[PDB]
Amino acid sequence: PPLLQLPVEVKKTELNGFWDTGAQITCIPEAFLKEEIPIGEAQIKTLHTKLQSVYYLKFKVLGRKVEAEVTTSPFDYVIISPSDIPWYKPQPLELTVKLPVQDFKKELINKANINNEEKKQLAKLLDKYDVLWQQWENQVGHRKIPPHNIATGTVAPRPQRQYHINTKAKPSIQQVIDDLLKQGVLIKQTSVMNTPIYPVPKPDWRMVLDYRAVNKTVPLIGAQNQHSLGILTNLVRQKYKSTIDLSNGFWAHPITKDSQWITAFTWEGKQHVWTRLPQGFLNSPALFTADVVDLLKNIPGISVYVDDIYFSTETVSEHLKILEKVFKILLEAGYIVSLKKSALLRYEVTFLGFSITQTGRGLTSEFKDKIQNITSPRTLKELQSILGLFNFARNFVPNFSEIIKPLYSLISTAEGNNIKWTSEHTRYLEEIVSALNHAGNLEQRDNESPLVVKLNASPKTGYIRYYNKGGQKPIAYASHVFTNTELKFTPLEKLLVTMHKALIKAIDLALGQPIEVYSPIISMQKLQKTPLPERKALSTRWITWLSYLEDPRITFYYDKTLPDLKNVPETVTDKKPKMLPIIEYAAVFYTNGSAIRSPNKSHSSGMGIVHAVFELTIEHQWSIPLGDHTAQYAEISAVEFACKKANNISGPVLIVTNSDYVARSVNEELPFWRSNGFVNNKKKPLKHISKWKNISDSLLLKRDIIIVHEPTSIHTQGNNLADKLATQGSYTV
RNA sequence: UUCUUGUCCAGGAGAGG
DNA sequence: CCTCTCCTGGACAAG
Repeated sequence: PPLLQLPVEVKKTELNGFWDTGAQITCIPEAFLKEEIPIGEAQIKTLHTKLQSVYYLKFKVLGRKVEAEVTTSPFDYVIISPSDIPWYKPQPLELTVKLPVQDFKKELINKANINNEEKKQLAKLLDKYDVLWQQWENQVGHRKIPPHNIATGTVAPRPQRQYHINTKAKPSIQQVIDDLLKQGVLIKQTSVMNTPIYPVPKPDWRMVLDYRAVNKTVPLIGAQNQHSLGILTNLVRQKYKSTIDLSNGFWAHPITKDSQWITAFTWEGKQHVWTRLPQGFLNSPALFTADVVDLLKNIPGISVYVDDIYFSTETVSEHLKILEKVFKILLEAGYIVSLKKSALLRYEVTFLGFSITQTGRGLTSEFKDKIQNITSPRTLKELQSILGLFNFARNFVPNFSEIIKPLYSLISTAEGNNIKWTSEHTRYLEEIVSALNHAGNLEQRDNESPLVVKLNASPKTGYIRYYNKGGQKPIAYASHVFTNTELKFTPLEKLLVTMHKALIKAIDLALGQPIEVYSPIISMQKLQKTPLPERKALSTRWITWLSYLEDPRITFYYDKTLPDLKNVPETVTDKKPKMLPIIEYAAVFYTNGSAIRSPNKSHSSGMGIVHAVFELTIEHQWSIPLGDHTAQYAEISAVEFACKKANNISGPVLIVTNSDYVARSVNEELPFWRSNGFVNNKKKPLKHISKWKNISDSLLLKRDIIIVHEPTSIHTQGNNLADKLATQGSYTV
């Protein structure tokens, strides 16, 4: 049914003709009828339908003489009406492997979310446009446009040598190469330029065209390319929605004969060039996208990314009429639709890697399933893949840059191909995964309301929120942690750094609407002449913010409702520090004490600490008197002594007492004691407060110190040793 | 980095306090 | 010992 392309010769020149069932009269390029007398003028139905001069011409079609009425055309190919050659019978195209298009049709009607009476109407619609759907693997369409001149550079790239590639990919690529040859997309032709080719393994391979040398010479097309975050916010969220997929839209757009030389590549000795734009060329995405947005530009409320088309309506009848209208445009143009990659009439549909629901835009269930079954990384490539996968939800949850900063910092400390992974990093990953599992759907931007941003900043991170004026649910989130440069900023300066990032994404989300900024800033006019001593940044950062005030469309306010995060300190950590194996600690400290009754005196106490590095080795040992002091005082001074010695050694260190009280109190209350001025439950000064202060500050200077006490074990041997030393100290008095 | 969108890395070259 | 600028060469995700 998708017919075939047949050759045609006009004025003793070979050309390519397409048998068009919809064309009433045949058309020929303009450069061929310039020296001929027109019969007259007739209305010709195009997509732009103004009359052109009609002619009468004779030419050879497949070696057969024909005579017919013709009109001018800007194309480089010939269009042939079926009426003019009634002798010709259409021959269906033959490729390598056929698609279960009938099965694709049934999958789309079954997973369609309508009543049975509406399914019958849509089923007849799908059967009617059977020519539109891709019925063969690697099938390509024929877009009715003037070919693209892509060799628009003023200099040529150097030919590139081609290396050998894997043998198993070679026959998998040969199946698609032959398919593109039989459709006329690839022709075996030599050229001055040649580009390398390498294969990427498919999950079942694939072919990539390294076009770096070519792209370094071709200028950017004037058509800008859409941003994924912008089209997802600016789309309409109706109940009945559908997404259509154009299969190989790149290979449906022809290119001019004078530009095909640049698309050459050597495969198995022979050299091939492209009749249509290839994937990997610089401007090929922009021309495809710009073309498809132009056809459905008249159709309202419809987003479109590369090879996917999305729209939505509230009436199922309205949705059915749009599909017919869209299918007509795609068939008249020359595109083909992949049914296995498209979804129609679904309350919930996955568009651009995200699920569009009634509730709002949301993550894919398959994406959430992929998150949970993620192992801990082992190499740099593994970690990079994990980070890139996780990034999809940066706009979905605030504090994303906060919670992911350590992993991004771990990639910088990583050398070679191995990254230093710890048991604290895996707990971070499970926390990341759980936070992503507890995600929430966002709202969609509307063109009527002016965009409003709400931003607030802690001394460590700035937080951004995107809403609509009077809206409840936010459109997106944004977070940015301050760098080492930005952390030394004044809090006023940190708020402006946060506003900077908010305004770039706001411009992408503005949609030609005024922007309102809610922030803890009290005024902006006074910020223009801020005195220099209050500035901790340089002139450059201050100039960009001053430049933002000159924009009248945006306006700023002071939202006192915002939480005060500028002066709040970090809360007490409740996570228990995981312990490394005893061979991984730089040194291990065992501390002990003693109390002995003494002759009008209470005690004769002593201290006992040992320096041990790991087998186990006694590096240093200490035994000293303390005099008239309680047993608990000797223990606290013992673990204090080890904290100072631990401060001297680099790397994680482990300290153990034989007193559960000191170890338990240190882990459970030393942070609270640090803040409340070292007072007890009765709001009274602790005993040994000066000793607690020294332990406190030694714990802050070296935060990888782990205090714990467990006391027959491995630590029992040295606990007994340190206990022996405490007695000897006590006696020397 | 085939290319698009997005988040990052490194190298080099310099200039400023 | 910082900070900022602009050029080049790269990494990952899924389209």
